[PDB]
Amino acid sequence: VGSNIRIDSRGPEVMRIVPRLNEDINEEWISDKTRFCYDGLKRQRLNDPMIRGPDGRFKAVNWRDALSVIADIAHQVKPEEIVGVAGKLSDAESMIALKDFLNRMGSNDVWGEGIGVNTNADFRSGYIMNTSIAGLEKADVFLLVGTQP
Amino acid sequence: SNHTAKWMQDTSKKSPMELINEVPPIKVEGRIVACEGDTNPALGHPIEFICLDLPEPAVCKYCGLRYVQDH
Amino acid sequence: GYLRCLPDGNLLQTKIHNIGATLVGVDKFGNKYYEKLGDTQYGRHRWVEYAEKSRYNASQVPPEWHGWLHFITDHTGDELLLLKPKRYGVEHKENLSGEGEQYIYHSKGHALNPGQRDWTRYQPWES
Amino acid sequence: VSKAAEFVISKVDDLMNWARRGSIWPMTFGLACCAVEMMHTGAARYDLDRFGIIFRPSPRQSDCMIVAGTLTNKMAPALRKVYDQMPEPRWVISMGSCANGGGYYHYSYSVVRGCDRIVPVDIYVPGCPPTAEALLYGLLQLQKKINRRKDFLHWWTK
Amino acid sequence: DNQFIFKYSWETLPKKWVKKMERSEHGNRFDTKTDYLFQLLCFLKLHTYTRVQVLIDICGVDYPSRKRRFEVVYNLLSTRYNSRIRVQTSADEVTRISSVVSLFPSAGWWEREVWDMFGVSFINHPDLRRILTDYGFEGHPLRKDFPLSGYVEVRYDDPEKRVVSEPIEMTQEFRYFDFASPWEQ
Amino acid sequence: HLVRKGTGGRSSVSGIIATVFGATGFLGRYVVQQLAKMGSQVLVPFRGSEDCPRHLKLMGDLGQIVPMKYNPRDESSVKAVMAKANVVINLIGRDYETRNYSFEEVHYHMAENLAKISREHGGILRFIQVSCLGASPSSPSRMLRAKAAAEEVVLRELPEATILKPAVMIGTEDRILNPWAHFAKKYGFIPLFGNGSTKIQPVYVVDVAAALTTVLKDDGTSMGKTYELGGPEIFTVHDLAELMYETIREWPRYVKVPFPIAKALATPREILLNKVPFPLPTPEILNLDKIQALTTDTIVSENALTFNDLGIIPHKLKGYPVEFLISYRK
Amino acid sequence: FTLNFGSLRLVLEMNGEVVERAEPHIGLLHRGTEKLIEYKTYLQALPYFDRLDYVSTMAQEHAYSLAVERLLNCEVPLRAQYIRVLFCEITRILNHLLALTTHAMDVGASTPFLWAFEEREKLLEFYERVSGARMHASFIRPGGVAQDLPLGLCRDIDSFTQQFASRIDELEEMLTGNRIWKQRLVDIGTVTAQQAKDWGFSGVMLRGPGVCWDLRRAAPYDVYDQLDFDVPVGTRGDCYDRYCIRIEEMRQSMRIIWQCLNKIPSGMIKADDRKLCPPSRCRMKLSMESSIHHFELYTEGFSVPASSTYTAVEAPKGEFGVFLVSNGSNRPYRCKIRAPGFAHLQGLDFMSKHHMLADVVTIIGTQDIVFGEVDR
Amino acid sequence: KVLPNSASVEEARQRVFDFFRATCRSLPSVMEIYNLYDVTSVAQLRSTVASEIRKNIGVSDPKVIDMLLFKGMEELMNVVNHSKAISPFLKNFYSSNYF
Ligand SMILES: NC(=O)C1=CN([C@@H]2O[C@H](COP(=O)(O)OP(=O)(O)OC[C@H]3O[C@@H](n4cnc5c(N)ncnc54)[C@H](OP(=O)(O)O)[C@@H]3O)[C@@H](O)[C@H]2O)C=CC1
Ligand code: SF4
Ligand SMILES: [Zn+2]
Repeated sequence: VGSNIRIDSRGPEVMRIVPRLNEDINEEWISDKTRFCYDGLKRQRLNDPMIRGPDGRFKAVNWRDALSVIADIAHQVKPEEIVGVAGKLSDAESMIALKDFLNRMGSNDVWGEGIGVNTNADFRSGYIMNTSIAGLEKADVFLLVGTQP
Repeated sequence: SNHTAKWMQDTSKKSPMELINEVPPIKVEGRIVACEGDTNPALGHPIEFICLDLPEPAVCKYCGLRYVQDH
Repeated sequence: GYLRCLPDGNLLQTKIHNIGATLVGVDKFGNKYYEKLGDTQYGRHRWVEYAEKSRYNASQVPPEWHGWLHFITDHTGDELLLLKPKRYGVEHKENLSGEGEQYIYHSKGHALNPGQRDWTRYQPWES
Repeated sequence: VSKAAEFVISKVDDLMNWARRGSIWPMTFGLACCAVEMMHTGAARYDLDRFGIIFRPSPRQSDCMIVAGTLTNKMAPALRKVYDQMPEPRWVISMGSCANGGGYYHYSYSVVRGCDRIVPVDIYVPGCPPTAEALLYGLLQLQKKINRRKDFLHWWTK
Repeated sequence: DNQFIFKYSWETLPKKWVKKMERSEHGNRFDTKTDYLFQLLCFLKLHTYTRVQVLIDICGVDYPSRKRRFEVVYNLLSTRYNSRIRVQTSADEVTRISSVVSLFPSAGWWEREVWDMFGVSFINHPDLRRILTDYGFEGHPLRKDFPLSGYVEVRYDDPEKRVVSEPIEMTQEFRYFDFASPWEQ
Repeated sequence: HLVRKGTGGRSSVSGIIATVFGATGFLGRYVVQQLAKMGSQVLVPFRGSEDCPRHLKLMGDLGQIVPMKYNPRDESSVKAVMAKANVVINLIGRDYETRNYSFEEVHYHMAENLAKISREHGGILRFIQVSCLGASPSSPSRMLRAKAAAEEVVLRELPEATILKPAVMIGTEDRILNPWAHFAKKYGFIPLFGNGSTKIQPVYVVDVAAALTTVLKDDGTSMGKTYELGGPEIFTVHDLAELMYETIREWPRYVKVPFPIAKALATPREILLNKVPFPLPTPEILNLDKIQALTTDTIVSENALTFNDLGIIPHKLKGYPVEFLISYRK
Repeated sequence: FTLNFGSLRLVLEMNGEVVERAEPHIGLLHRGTEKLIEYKTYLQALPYFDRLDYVSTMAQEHAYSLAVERLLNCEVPLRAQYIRVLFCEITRILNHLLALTTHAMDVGASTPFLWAFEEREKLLEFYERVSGARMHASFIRPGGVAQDLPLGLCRDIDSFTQQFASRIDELEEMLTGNRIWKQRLVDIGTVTAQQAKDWGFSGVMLRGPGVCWDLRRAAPYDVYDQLDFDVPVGTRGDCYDRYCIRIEEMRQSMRIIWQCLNKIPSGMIKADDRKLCPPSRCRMKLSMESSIHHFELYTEGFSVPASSTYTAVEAPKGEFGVFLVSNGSNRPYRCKIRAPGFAHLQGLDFMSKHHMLADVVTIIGTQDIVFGEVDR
Repeated sequence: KVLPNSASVEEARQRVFDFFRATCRSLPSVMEIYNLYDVTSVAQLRSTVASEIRKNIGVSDPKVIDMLLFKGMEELMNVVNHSKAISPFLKNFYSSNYF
């Protein structure tokens, strides 16, 4: 939904999340997951580049070493069997950077999370909410197929 | 527990939580009480009125004292 | 303790002032509290002999006698000892502050603290 | 290293500490509004001349610098220059809150967050202003601190 | 009170430079143009029935929203007629306004202070060096955009054997508490 | 792995807890200042008086500079000092002897003890030990031989240990230029030793401190290396004396006493020190160990790693390093 | 030639020991007080005025509270007004004693210093009994005062007033009439009334020439218009006449103190409205609205209407003024602090012209420059 | 002495020339003030001052030019009174996230 929120923080940590007015997306409301997702930002948080050694345990290394080993392994393999997967949450900058890097490495196998093998992604009107939330307000009959809002 | 160990490290004297759990509940005849903190209202906390319909003791939320209805 | 007067000179002044005084009290640490009214100026009618002539300190006065000595209250230390709270409380300790790292107060993050606590407000993955 | 030489060394150190404790010659660094309370300390009531404290206007003859008041970025170089002229046996008493950690002007431009950043201070005197009673307590604390200086023993065991 | 010489001034003063006037119990206010401020103060100081011959002070106020952010205020007093008057103008960062050191000799240090705190330069000041802040200060502290803690801080550098100035790295950052009530308006 | 948690400068983290043994000396000031400027925490273990690390307190943020009192002969005290350490720096060493501490005890045995404790305490990531440039097993000087043996035993016991070998260091608190200036002011002349034809490579102390900081910041390239540190150009002793005299703006004067009579003059101090139970004045100039070190040239070997290999160029010794000698003018 | 002195830095141009000109450098105590006041609430900014002109503490509190009440229009009870006057006059006595004795020490007279410090210790004991600390007691607040007078304070102040009349007679006998004191003071740093008006002098430095103008009579901001005191003026403005004016001001301050003690009323100590003055502890612990108002007044502040004003009071140094500009918020938008040391230190240049070094230090002592208020 | 704002580009240029003259005449005093004779290169210092003046050519407002000259003269007085290959992106990346 991309509901607009205000993150209230006291120092280096997020303290709470509250809704904010956006009549086009969310009037004044907010879901429980959106409101209380701030707690997960302080648990199981990765904070150092790591490499899995021969023993199977992770050793923390520098960004230089991590990038060097990644680049060496990427150059070692042929570009046909190189795949890139975008996560559930990712900004357009990161996704376009990943696509450009993998394409310049010779691979055309970059895809995002929740995208099928044969998806006709050539039409924004095809894959977005054309009616918009205001149109949903203006609607009269709904046909919900394959979705549980 | 975790909170007490977070603000205190002495771990040899009795923490305020243990003392306030050790002080017994105060039995009162009426259905409502006036919780003031000590014998002098001006030297305690703002007055707190506590409902005692629930069977379990009710914490004052100020100087928590666990008032319990008589019958 | 009278031989300390010759190399102290301040205990000498105290002993000179304890000629006509009346011993109003004594604390559990040995400090003897004196009062002297009559023809005495206002600022010098209550005082203490610390009973530790070698290394007497201004912070050795317990809170029970602190107010009476500082002229805050007319209540002697005995009444405040009677009114001392129960179920909690610590004994009076002097302001050491230099007598030892094991004696002075240390913050939770100080390296000299027996138990030093980290401060990051996040839990790493910790494989 | 023996037990009689150790006793003689202890007696010599005790004499030296007694002399340095009874003949403290502090110098005022009287900025802002702890200096008035310092003059109250030097007054008739809480007299400092009894304990040996006399204020020497010349830093070359002074023993310990008592910084009382707010330290400004415009004045910190002057404070450091004056401190550097003091003799090697030297001490610092930071009086008030401005000279300790910036005090009431901690979040302010042109204010040094305590004199500890400019000179090595030995004893802090909390208060704003600290009572003349408390400042004399701090001076007695300086006497106590310099009452445990085993300079002769340290020189002997080198 | 004592709104006598204020009304007399508005009756006798030339109307060319009186941009606006305010009749208040908090202080009678004149707001004019920077071109005619010197002439206006010369008239008030010298006239026999508006003798504001002592300059109380010169102040500056920063208004980032306005085109001319700086507001230069002059508080003057008339001891002969026992009343205070206020004359202010608007100046920006670059433009130089006229100096009144010749009329009131006390205005030199207040004008230097205004320069120091805001950056409003004066035309006929005998000197306009900084007065209050540190030697070699770079910014103007009293501007609203100027951070409260400043940009640099000083410390003793042992290898240099001198007190050096370094960019701020202060611990325990200033905690701005937003107490404003939404029902105050 | 150390983690940085700040922009830099004062009031940062830098993820380094450095225990600096011998931090109250000439180089200790600069190394502790550099470490505290980095934002790291510095544990300063001081031997005697409580005011010895006093200045070191002002160069770091609150709680960053921690002074610890210890006994150098106490293994338990050394372990307690090194309990919270992350990296260890060793600067302990005296230019002369005492009835209690000899050259072997102050350098070799203490370096061995530090290496053993660092090996036992598995949390140590870096061990930077400072010796002299002329430290060789065949060097005539007993102090240089002891420092060479100490560096050898440090390498043997703890292979993950970097060894710096700076040449003679000049600065505001140095022990060569200051005694030379004092002698010149007091007597109008300075004593050259063997007509002052021998050559050295004096190095600036802040440059040495920056070299040590770079060694600490190395990304694993100097775990078991020895770095010889020297100035930009070779200075003869006579040339250094002339530079000193030019800086003070006094007329140079030399006597050029021969090595045999210099050694004869410096000889009785050692036997007297070993005989009497009371301490003797420290030899500022007439030091037999200094004479023995001066018997042979002390310059870079051109083989070991230098300032160029480490990554910082040395500072020229005319104006930046000798600016302290102005206070000696008139 | 230029001679430098180094929180008073001063450069003097000398020809024959005669001071051609003197230039002070003042910023050595700049602390960003105005910026901090802008960044803090009004109640949090009152201690800044405590710190400004620290020799005269409660005068600055009085000026700040008067400015806030002018911008706020809240009525202060008569008892609060009378105790404010009493402690303002105590403050005036303290400042005059300190100024006179520091001037005497700078001249060379060392002994009156400690007698006047005994008197000052008595007055600081009064401060500590009535309020928190001996100095920088945040006792005067907008709308009234912090707390009521402790019982016995009036009797102690009466005893002090009698003994202090004796002490002022004592000090005047020692200092006034001394040939050395006269030779040090008379015809030193004379100022004409035109010069004082041009350079913006105020207080004793302005009444010394004989302008015959006082703020407590021109604009009475208290019960001052019911206290029928006297205002001394100098026949020929110089150090001696300014010193005599200060002595007479001490006497008149004692007079005003006695009048306030005699006619102090019985009532409340602060403004009646809890929107502007915090409620008592019992009221906030017993009443729901009082708890709300205490909470709001101690988190937020009273929101003054958006206006700009200049409020000046007769501080012991001179006219101390505060120029407050608000924007309707809980924090002051702008706070300019006109201290009566900033103008006097400008006057130093022409006052200590053709004089000598001892005359320069005498002029500094007479002007009584406290550097906190000049570096506000 | 402070002067009124320059009403012409020629007047601003003349004031800039006067300020540059003042800097050049005051350069040898800075020599004895700072004592960096080893690597000063007074000619290089003059070149750097000229380079600063030349990098401040994008300004065209006479008021801004006058203010810049005033601040430059202030800085001159302060100095006289002795008051002191892995591409750029990857180095910043290895240093910290905020760049
Ligand atoms: N001459 C020079 O400057 C040069 C020295 N070096 C090497 O660098 C090392 C460090 O030099 P530097 O810092 O300038 O000299 P210092 O002698 O000033 O530093 C040594 C430090 O350790 C302390 N110390 C001395 N002896 C002992 C001991 N027996 N036990 C414990 N602590 C002791 C010293 O005094 P305290 O006990 O008061 O702390 C001082 O704090 C030298 O030992 C030498 O090997 C290399 C090139 C040139
Ligand atoms: S600590 Fe307080 S009393 Fe002392 S100078 Fe600072 S503000 Fe004044
Ligand atoms: Zn309760």
